[PDB]
Amino acid sequence: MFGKLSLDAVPFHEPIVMVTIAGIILGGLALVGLITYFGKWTYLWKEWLTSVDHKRLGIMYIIVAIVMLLRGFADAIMMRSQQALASAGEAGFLPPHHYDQIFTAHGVIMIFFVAMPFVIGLMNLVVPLQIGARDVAFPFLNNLSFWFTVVGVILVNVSLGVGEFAQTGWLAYPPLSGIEYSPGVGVDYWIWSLQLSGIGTTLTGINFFVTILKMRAPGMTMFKMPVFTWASLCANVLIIASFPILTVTVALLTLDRYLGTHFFTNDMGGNMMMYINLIWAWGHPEVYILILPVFGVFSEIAATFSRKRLFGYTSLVWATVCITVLSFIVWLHHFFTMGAGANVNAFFGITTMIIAIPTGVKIFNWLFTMYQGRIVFHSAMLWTIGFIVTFSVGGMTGVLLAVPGADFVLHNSLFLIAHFHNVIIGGVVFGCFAGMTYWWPKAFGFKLNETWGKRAFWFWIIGFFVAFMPLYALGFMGMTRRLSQQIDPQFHTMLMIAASGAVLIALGILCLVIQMYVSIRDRDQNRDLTGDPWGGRTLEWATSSPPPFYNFAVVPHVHERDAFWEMKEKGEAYKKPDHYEEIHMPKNSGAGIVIAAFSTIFGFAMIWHIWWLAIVGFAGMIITWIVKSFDEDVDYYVPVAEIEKLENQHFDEITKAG
Amino acid sequence: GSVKTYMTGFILSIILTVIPFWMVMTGAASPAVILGTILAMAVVQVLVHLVCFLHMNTKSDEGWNMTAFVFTVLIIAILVVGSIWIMWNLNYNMMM
Amino acid sequence: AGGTKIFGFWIYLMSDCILFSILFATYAVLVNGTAGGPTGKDIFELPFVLVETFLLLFSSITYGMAAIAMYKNNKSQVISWLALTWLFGAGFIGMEIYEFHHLIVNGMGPDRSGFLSAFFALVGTHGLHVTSGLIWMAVLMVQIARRGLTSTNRTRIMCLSLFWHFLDVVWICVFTVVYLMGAM
Amino acid sequence: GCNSALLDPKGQIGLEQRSLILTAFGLMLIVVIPAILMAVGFAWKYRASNKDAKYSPNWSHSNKVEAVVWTVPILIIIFLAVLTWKTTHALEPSKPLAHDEKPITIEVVSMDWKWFFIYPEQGIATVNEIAFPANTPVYFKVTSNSVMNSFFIPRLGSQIYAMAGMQTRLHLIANEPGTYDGISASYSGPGFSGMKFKAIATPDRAAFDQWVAKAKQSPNTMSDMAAFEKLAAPSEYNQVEYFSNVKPDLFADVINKFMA
Ligand code: HEO
Ligand code: HEM
Ligand SMILES: [Cu+2]
Repeated sequence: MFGKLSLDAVPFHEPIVMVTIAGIILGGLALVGLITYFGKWTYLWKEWLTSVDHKRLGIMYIIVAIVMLLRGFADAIMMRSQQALASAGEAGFLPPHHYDQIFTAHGVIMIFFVAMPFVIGLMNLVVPLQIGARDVAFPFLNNLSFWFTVVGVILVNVSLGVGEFAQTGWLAYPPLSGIEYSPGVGVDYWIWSLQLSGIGTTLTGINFFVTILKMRAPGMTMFKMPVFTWASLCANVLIIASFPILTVTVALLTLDRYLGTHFFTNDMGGNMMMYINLIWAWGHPEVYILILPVFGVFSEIAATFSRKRLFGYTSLVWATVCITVLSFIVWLHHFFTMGAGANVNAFFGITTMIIAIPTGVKIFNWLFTMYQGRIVFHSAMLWTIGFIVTFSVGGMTGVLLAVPGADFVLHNSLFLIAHFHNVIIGGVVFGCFAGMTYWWPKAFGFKLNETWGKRAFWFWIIGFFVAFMPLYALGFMGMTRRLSQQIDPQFHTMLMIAASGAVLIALGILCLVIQMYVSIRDRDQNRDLTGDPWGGRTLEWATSSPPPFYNFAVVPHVHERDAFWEMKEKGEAYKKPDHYEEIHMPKNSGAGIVIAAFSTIFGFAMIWHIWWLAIVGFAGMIITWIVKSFDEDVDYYVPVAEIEKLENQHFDEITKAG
Repeated sequence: GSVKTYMTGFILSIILTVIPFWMVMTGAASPAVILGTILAMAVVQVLVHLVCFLHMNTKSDEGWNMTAFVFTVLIIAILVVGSIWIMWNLNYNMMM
Repeated sequence: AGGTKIFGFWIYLMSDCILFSILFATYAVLVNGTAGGPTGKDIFELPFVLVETFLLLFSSITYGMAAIAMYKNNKSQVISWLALTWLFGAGFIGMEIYEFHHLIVNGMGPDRSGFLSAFFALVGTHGLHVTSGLIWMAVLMVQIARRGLTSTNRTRIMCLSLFWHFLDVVWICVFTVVYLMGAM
Repeated sequence: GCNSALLDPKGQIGLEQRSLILTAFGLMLIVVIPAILMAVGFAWKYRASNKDAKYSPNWSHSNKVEAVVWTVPILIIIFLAVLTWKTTHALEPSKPLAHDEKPITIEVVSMDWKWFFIYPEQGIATVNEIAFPANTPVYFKVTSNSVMNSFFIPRLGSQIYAMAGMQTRLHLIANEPGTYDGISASYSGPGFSGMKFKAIATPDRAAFDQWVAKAKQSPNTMSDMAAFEKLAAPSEYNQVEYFSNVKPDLFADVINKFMA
């Protein structure tokens, strides 16, 4: 109502943004109408929105990541179509003013709100189950982290509705993203979205790091955990040691933009290059945060579907620890073209090359896990094989790019985009879909349709090759990134092929949606009765396919590496305990959503320079936190009756199915 | 910990704060010495604060009070030294 | 239960160590940033920094005495020591605010040079950390006065001890690097 | 692409960079190709359907296999890292080329959505075009009047950044006379697509002197900072322009605009 906000902040004239806003608002209105009609408001509030259960927060991360993937891929389609039309000597349909917004928003969404939400969803879903714990160390902290991520997502989406988004790339390099050269409010949207998302992610990292070390099942030493728990611990260590760098960097840029300081300005002795260093000091650990958990997932799948013990457990854990250690001394490999001395460039090139060895070791351990096993061609196993094949080429191109000599001409070219898209699609989203199809029974109690899954996998891999292999050739031809208008016609053909690839990936995404739909429709015929659909090695498969809000009635005792496999081999897998005991559990808290709403108001007011509203929002956040610090009734006791009833129902299911 | 260790830490902190301040305000030595000695006294005071006041011990949390702190010190020694070195090189290579 | 919360707060303090190390590196890069403006030697008053350091050290010692009294299962002693610690912290924040006001009024604000911007950023970050500690002490004292020394209260006191001693260590590093070394 | 800009370069630096790319490609192939081949081989040969395939559900560790897995990557990284050190120390843009002919100094100021070039020795100025005789070293001193940009001629060789108030050095030599495309490799804003220029490697010196004389005939002059700022106005898809008279120290003044 005050500040820069006015009737001119909404783009009336531009049709594309208005039809996008109409689509989003009608979708929201239809969802609200359906929820009201079914009267599930109370159930959603008391079971999902205020849930402190790790499984619910994991599923809700998966939902957020899936719904944001649609917006990301829509931006990808729009960019590819614009490039294809511009290559044919046409004006196209996307002015630079819109193309810059589109690619910046696409990058930010697909990095911060598609990959991290899905990966952290998988962690919340399985990590507490695998270690044999009932919940996480800080449940309310997990809920608050979820709501902070949702606040970031809301700010990014509402950026389209009112005002504009950043036009400075997904990392907002200082001189362009400065107050002098970017007078718009888009950079403020970027700043506050990433700040609040970073706060959420830091809290998540601390929570998981404490949970893994402190709340392990008795008799399970560090070198007896499942490999996914190792990868998650490494990723959380990276989050804790990295995200402060992003927080400080964005805080310095917003100080420059608001109070008119000279941290990164080109004048009054500001050092602009500093920002780049800092952001990349945070930038390169981030990608390992995306790639470490998915490795674990594949390891788990390699264990489950090869029907044999995983190869080189010690080698795998030492390789992931080596990756975690080396992922802090390699960031300069992002700007060899900045003009640093031969010594610094050579050193950073060599150290970036060194980290390749552990990844190769992990790939070879997976290959020898498939060596003399019985391989079942399930959806997850197809995802794993596709991941290995794609990620090998991705890593090859990466180590080629890590050489400063090659980097001097392949930097910011479509070769670099081919690299990072190649490795992301190969590892991150492949592991995401593999985990989603692999852990679906543990989240809902029924299996996914295999035919649609296989179709989606084939479409994804074929489309990815067709869309990104021409980008290698284009990068070789000298075509640079972020080109919108009057593209050299010599780059037309390859881009057209890329466009074909894009629509192929589209079909894959459509296939995925259809799969979920049919998986929901035919749930009554594909139920997971025994709780062990694929004979998984880890403890997570010991529980019923719908896990109780308490993960285990009795905390399991572990003596070996693969706990559940050893329990099945010994013949003691489903034994009725003599007696059940009252279980201490944490209560559902509603303060997370209140703090999230106050943070949303504060961020929005900061973006539009509504000072009083920002003060009100910040005061609301602090007051809600202080008030929730008072009450002591935060935990309750689950009685013996309910635990006995659920355990008897599960054992009856086991007996009838068995 | 006891009152005795806190009082000892307090006395050592008073000494390690007074000496550098008095040395700098008077220019009692060569600038190289006035830098090296104050950095040494600063790190000694940091260790005294960690031991006496923060009860920095190995046994607590089955050895994750040592490991976490040493790991973060290694990360700081990487990040700060790396940034300083990179910017020194990047500033030396753009002079006219 | 207290163990997990204390370990979590320790990991958060390690994250905050990384946060402050980034600001230290930024200041070290932009230490000579100032162009046609005040330098370290021109504006840094060493007596003021010495008084600030002694008052924050007094705050740390008083809070330590509060922790010992809490181990002694006494409420009044803990309340008195917490009040003295909060008074010392308030004095320190007062001096920092006075220094910032004096710098801004004299046309030497964070918008004048890179060096001044970095100095303001680092000392301001420490200031907001100390004022967060002060608000935490206020809420903790008002909780103790109405709840007594419970397990949750003991856990919160241990976490605030870790936070306050960490802030004192950070201030030691700050006055060593920024104030004392600059005025050399 | 066989006839690509990088795989068929015309400059020397391009030639060593292409050789380095091919050597690196060859070294990484020896490990990558077996990984994919073994992936497909183990997927097919050891499927659940096969009965004759040897089943080992307990073989989970092997010292020989682990040693073989660890060794080959280490050796490949050692060889390619030695090559990386040698090439990086031998392909620094901030390093004068070894050649008999004296280098020609070109100053590259990067205005918003256009390219500005100054020949101080020849005392001329150009917008979106350069020229230099073939088989002659060219010494680029690159700076940005504004937001970061990236000077890049794909066929000739290595790229560099242009940043405000900072001079960055680059060296390029053309082995074959002709016209080469030059772009910006750093997104500077809406007009970033606009940034495009042509490098003309003349067959002989005489053609270069003729081009310099033609530029000298331009009615427009760049003698004062006011004219420089008038040209520095935000404009998009700027045409090739010439300026006869240039201030002796214009690059220095452009850098000192930011007091650095
Ligand atoms: C999934 C995400 C992710 C991950 C994990 C990686 C990890 C790697 N990245 Fe890609 N990166 C990813 C996505 C990106 N990287 C980037 C930046 C980037 C840059 C700097 C950009 C530039 O110079 O212009 C280089 C050189 C590479 C190469 C590599 C290398 C060598 C690794 C290594 O850490 C791992 C590589 C994997 C290997 C090596 C496995 C293959 C090996 C096999 C079986 C063993 C064979 C043995 C040998 C080859 C010796 N990354 C950017 C920034 C984009 C931007 O600028 O905005 C993104 C998004
Ligand atoms: C699903 C298929 C995908 C397609 C077709 C796609 C397509 C594109 C395209 C065309 C660009 C612009 C490249 C250019 O400048 O010419 C781009 C940029 C980018 N994409 Fe994607 N993308 C996809 C998935 C992803 C995913 C999953 C992520 C993140 C994990 C991602 C992260 C990025 C980033 C960081 C950029 C750079 C943004 C910038 O330059 O500022 N992409 N993508
Ligand atoms: Cu990188």
